Amino acid sequence: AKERPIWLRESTVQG
Amino acid sequence: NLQEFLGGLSPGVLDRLYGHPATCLAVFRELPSLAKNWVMRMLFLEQPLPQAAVALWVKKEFSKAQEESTGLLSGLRIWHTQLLILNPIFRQNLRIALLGGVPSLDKYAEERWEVVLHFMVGSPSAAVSQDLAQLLSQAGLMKSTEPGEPPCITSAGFQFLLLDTPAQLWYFMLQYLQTAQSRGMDLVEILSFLFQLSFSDSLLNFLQHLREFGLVFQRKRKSRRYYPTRLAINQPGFIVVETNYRLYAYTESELQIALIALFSEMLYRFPNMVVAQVTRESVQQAIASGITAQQIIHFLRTRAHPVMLKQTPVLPPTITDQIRLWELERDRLRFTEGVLYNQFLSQVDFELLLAHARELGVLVFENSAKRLMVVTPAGHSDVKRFWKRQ
Amino acid sequence: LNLLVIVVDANPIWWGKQALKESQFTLSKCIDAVMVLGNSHLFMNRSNKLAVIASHIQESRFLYPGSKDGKYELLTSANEVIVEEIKDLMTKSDIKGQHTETLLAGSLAKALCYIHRMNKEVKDNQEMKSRILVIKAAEDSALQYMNFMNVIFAAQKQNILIDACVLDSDSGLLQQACDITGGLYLKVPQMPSLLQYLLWVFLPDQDQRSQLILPPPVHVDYRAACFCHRNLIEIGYVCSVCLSIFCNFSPICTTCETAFKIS
Amino acid sequence: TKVDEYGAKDYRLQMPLKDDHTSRPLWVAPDGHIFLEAFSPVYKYAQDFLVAIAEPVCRPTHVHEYKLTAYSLYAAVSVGLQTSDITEYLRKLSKTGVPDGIMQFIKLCTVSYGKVKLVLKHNRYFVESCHPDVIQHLLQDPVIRECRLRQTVSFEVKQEMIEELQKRCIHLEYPLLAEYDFRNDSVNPDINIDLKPTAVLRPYQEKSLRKMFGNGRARSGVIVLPCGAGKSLVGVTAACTVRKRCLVLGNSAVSVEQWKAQFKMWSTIDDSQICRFTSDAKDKPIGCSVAISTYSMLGHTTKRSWEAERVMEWLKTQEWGLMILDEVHTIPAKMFRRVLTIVQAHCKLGLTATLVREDDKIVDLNFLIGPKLYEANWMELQNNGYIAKVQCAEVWCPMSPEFYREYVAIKTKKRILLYTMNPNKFRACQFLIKFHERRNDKIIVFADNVFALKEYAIRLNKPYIYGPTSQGERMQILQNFKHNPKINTIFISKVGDTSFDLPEANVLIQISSHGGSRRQEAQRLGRVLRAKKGMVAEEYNAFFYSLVSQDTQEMAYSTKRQRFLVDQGYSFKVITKLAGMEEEDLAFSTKEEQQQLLQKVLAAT
DNA sequence: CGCTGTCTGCGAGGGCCAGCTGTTG
DNA sequence: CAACAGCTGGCCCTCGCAGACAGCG
Ligand SMILES: Nc1ncnc2c1ncn2[C@@H]1O[C@H](COP(=O)(O)OP(=O)(O)O)[C@@H](O)[C@H]1O
Ligand code: BEF
Ligand SMILES: [Mg+2]
Ligand SMILES: [Zn+2]
Ligand SMILES: [Zn+2]
Repeated sequence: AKERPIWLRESTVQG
Repeated sequence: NLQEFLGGLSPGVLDRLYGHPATCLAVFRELPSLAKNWVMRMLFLEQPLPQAAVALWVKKEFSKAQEESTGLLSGLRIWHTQLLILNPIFRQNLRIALLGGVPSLDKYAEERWEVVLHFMVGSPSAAVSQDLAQLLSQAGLMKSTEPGEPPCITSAGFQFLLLDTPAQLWYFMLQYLQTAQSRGMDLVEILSFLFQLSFSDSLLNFLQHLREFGLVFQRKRKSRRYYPTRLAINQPGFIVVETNYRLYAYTESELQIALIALFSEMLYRFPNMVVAQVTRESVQQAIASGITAQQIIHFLRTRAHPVMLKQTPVLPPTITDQIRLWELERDRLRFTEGVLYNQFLSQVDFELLLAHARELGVLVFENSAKRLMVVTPAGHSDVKRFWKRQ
Repeated sequence: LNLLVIVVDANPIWWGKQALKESQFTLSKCIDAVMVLGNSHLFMNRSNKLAVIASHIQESRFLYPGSKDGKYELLTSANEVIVEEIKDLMTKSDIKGQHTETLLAGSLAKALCYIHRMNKEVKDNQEMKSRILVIKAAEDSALQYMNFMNVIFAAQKQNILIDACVLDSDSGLLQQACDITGGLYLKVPQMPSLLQYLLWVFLPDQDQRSQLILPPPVHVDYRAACFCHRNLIEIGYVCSVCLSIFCNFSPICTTCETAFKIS
Repeated sequence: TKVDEYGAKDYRLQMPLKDDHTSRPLWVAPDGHIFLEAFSPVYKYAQDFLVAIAEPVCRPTHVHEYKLTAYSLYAAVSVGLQTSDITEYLRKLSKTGVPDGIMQFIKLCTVSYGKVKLVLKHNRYFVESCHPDVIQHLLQDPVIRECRLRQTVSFEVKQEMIEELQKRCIHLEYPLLAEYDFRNDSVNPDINIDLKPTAVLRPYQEKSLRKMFGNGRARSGVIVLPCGAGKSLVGVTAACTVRKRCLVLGNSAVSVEQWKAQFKMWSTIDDSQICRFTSDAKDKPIGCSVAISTYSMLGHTTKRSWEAERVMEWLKTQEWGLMILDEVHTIPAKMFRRVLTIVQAHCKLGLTATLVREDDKIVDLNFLIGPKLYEANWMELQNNGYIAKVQCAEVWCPMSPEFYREYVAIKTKKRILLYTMNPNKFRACQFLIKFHERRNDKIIVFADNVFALKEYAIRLNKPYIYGPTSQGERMQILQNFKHNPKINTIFISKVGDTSFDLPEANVLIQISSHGGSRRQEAQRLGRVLRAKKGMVAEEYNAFFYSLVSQDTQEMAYSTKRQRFLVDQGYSFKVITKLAGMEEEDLAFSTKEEQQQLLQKVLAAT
């Protein structure tokens, strides 16, 4: 149902 | 870990350690789930058994557990193939164990341990003891360089501060045990006591050191009887972390404020609250001092106020993310010493030298397009000798 | 953690017959095997608790709720209470010729409720996996089938295992119990070597029993017999009131007194 | 003032600890800073009292902070509080107690209200007070006597020097109570403005007006509410209560039209009464009960055209009972502040959302309009569903090596174009628009640099709005964007950062900005902050993205301009990289394209 | 030949950043 | 001598106004 994109949903930091 | 420590020991010391029954029980307890059964099986048996039989007593499912436990016990040298009977001393000694042959304390342990931490940081009000000072300095987490002047904290000393009290204490004992042999103290005597505690001159000195850390307490002018504390056998949070890089530390202790002040700027001080801001200048200083970002997030994570616990993640992601970026920002340039080779006229031989460098494990980076590579100076002579040989 | 429970069948008539027979196997050794078996369990981990229960033709009594010998101090207390308690029970007892068969369902009933009493006490943080290591040593009693059958279902509902370790006689009813509740069964023929069976087959807990090879289950003959004869019957007739297996067609079943109507 | 070893203001020798501190959620340092806890059971009561006396400094979701300033206190007495009431409740709330310095400070700034009053009547401004002594003290002051026109005692003062009089009155600790008694003012005819029953004001809207109309008289001040909270309705409701001729000062031609529509939607006033005074046209401002205009039109300093001059003559020679000043924070500008004196108004109501400025002139609103009557909490409204939930983000776009080579060397103010026109930044904007359009989201893109706005607009073939675009043309784009499904993304410039009502604009993107303008950032995020139809409180209905160039000066401005939003609890998640970009056919995928772009940027100079 | 709409310069202003003096320890 | 205010210049953009030019009658 129009879920948020991956970058907004979960951290994109390598650490 | 404790089992880790026993594995890194010689067979001679291990058999000596397997003395009074309490030790065998203590080493037995850490057998994960499987080997405990195996120990009971071949306990009344005086005749060695084939290694194949042990392998086939565990179903194909969860087979990896069969091997890992076996490797652990082989490391502990509990049994020997004898071609798998247990150690005659362990079997006998264990059989002795197996039917053969308070509120004040915790406060004392917390306070006495705290004063050691107070001394760790530049706290003027901390317990002073020449033996303790050299112990920490020789423990690899502090350095003086001038006996007259108080010692400072090393790079590893700051990290040790942030570690949780259980791991903070255990690491200290682990370092203490290793240095006990160097200073001339028998490792078996102290190590055996720790196990017996979980339930001579060397011990008297060792017991005094344990009393200093607050793990044990005689309470009777150093009588023969001692009363171990909770920490000797082996808490709600107070920090509120905001999305705007603000820490409100509900602390009365000067130590915790000293800890939080390591990686944040203290703004205001209140009896049950201290306002700290995690400025990049502070965190970069904390990272420069030696701290690792994961510790900072972990240190704030563990001492998290109950109100933040319901939220998930308890630490707002931007704060955790931002701290990491502050850490990663410093190390943008990865300096790496090496020796560069250029003017590779022999293009065909360049690959051969590339293969030779790879085989030796000296090559760090290479560029086939530009026909160049970098090798650490340690292996520079080896490649230089290879080139000279032709 | 695990709450082991050793329901030893300390039947004086049977164990006494062994003394008269002067056989190598004796009750004192059996209690020692139970004792050593009990010590090893607690010895596995601190959190573990156990209990021991005896059986007699009269009544069954719990055998269980410095280091002079050098063993662990806690195990020292357990040995003292069990050693003294069993001797009192065996030495002191009345005589009743009418009742001579060992009782086991009653002893188990004291065991099943003990876990529930102990299950309430244990804190919510720690989940408990209790077990009953029934060690039968005598033939079953005919009149105790219904009573024994209720306890077994109570165990299954509460998920307590019954690892029967019967010896000297294969109890047809007991071997039925261990199957229903998932418990193990074992008919040890080398009574002097009884303990080594325990440390191997029964000692490992349920969470670890699966990841281990153990003797395969024995065939269980779920025999049904008529109430006229007590002979095995494959096709049984029952009524919706008595729920009673009956031999053949009757106008009315006696146990019911119902005005059954033909059709 | 004692400082700890860790540069911390030690306040342990200053105040004690209350025994029942667990229930009490308030701290009060001698510096005045007040740290309230948002998780305490009594938060709701404390916040309303605290926000009135102290303007919030930061309000994260857990622990809020406020600061006590003379202006902050002066608002407390105006609404109805008193020194005894404030200090007693403050002591009751304080879990550590009020230091003697703050206790006397609160008292000092409460014996100044009511001493002097300013009354406008018959096109004449008078300094009214019931105490002759305070008036005499003012007369002793030189500038106060200088601006004088050349029991209760009143002396007339010339209109042109009202500002200087008001500024000195505060400096003399005698604030002028510019309070309008509309209900007892029959001289000005009552207008037929009435609130239609279909219009119901939300609790914060009504609460704000309650402070404005605490007594029978109407109070003049600045009312602050988050962007999209509905300040138009509150402004309209204020006119309905006054029932007098109302002047509304928007920010641009777009502002007045939305003001006009809101009046019609939220009031029964007929279309004939509503009028506009803008360069585009005028709906007969000479005859109108409600006038809508812009600061630029009224504040214009050069000689006015004949069409505008005639209206201006009428405006000056009029008496207004309520002068609504939209986008108040622009008032303290050098010339826009003159519009207050040019027009004669009894009660000046100020509506805004970002009461912040990069200069120190924001405090001038205290006397130019009045005390900050109200300030709603953004998070409180966000959770209530009155404003859409926004997942702010900062997309870190690495700088192109060819560009950075020039950026590091170049320092003659040409950097802004260089890192505004970052090909890496462009691709992120290009990808984001494509992905979000596929999700049926109404995208808005902002860019301070028109050059960047034009470069991106044609390249993506999307409508763009900025200065030169005619009022009708820009109005057309909004209507298309509001309703036309085909127009899913629009490009806007500094013109449309404020007063643009786009309720369905779920997504926002920003590729450029004017320095560290917290006002610009919070205003820009406002466009998409409007409540959505199918909005859900905790579903992150809207989103905000502030594309930035890594290792660039834009990083410093990006942090600077996020200060206001974070103070209100908004967390700006950092996006180092965007997934799915590689598998997308985005522009500037070749060095030749990037090489061509760099040369053009350099050419622009 | 007149009138109205479009487009393009003049002049001014808002908002913010950066700078060479003025001032203070 | 070293260090910090401090109002204005500059730049970007924006706005209102006036003038000329093109479409329409
Ligand atoms: N009480 C209300 N009921 C319904 N819609 C409302 C209400 N208040 C505001 N709105 C809507 O919210 C938006 C407010 O826009 P606007 O008045 O320009 O906000 P602001 O001035 O706060 O930026 C419009 O879509 C308006 O119709
Ligand atoms: F705060 Be709004 F956008 F007028
Ligand atoms: Mg508005
Ligand atoms: Zn029959
Ligand atoms: Zn019947």
